[PDB]
Amino acid sequence: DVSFRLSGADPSSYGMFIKDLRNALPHTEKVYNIPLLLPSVSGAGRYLLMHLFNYDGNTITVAVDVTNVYIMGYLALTTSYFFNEPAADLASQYVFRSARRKITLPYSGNYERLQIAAGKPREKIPIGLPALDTAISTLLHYDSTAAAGALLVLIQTTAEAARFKYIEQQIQERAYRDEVPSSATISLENSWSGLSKQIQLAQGNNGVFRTPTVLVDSKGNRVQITNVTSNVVTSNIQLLLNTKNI
Ligand SMILES: CC(=O)N[C@@H]1[C@@H](O)[C@H](O[C@@H]2O[C@H](CO)[C@@H](O)[C@H](O)[C@@H]2O)[C@@H](CO)O[C@H]1O
Ligand SMILES: *[C@@H]1O[C@H](CO)[C@@H](O)[C@H](O)[C@H]1NC(C)=O
Repeated sequence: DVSFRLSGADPSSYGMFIKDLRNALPHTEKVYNIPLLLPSVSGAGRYLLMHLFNYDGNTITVAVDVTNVYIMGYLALTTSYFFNEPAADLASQYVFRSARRKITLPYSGNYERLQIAAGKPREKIPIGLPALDTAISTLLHYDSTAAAGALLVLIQTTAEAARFKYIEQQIQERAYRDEVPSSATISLENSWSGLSKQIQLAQGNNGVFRTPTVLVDSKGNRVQITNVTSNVVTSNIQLLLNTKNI
């Protein structure tokens, strides 16, 4: 399992959590020095449990699929909650079985569905460590509209930061003040599967992407990624989604 406490948290302790979360995901191979997530993991071993604690010390446990870093559901007190999707229903056969009750959320876990439920796109929802404290608090008692926004914060400040060094740094900059994600952050989230695929196809193709990935950069300018020498590949992406799952 991995853990993070918002009480006393700083950029340093958040960076330790994100390192722990990365190191908890199994791999047997690296591709261009980046860990390649497993094609599949059978049984309960396919779920990592993240124990998150709000500033007041209350906690939820989040279940993460180790092959794709997708959050499946979470436990809050004696109630489990799962996204309305087959992967999550399958996860509910393995995790938080001891919960008194299981609620299926009224939406799947994809960004588009969550944004619909929350009533706003990611671009307008501030993220940061204070926003993560709020999200944990919100998830502690069921409210499916408030939970959608909370989950958009939770996904970005955990899974997306594990996947991209730049996003981890963006959250560290928001340790004590929330701010909506940069356009580059949104860009990277949206391109993770694409990037992971192109880096894996570059093996067999002399480090060259079969198809170029379009991204927005730090200064807000729109760049094209064509090969593994790009900073996105050498210094940013930390985990690769297996092409078997793409
Ligand atoms: C990173 C994380 O924990 N969660 C989200 C994913 O939920 C989401 O994936 C989508 O949701 C499900 C698979 O979980 C599926 O119904 C969709 O087709 C889609 O793949 C993803 C993109 O919205 O964002 C991740 O970060
Ligand atoms: C690889 O990407 C770099 C930019 O990071 C670019 O300058 C170079 O021309 C590209 N080469 C190929 C073969 O794509």
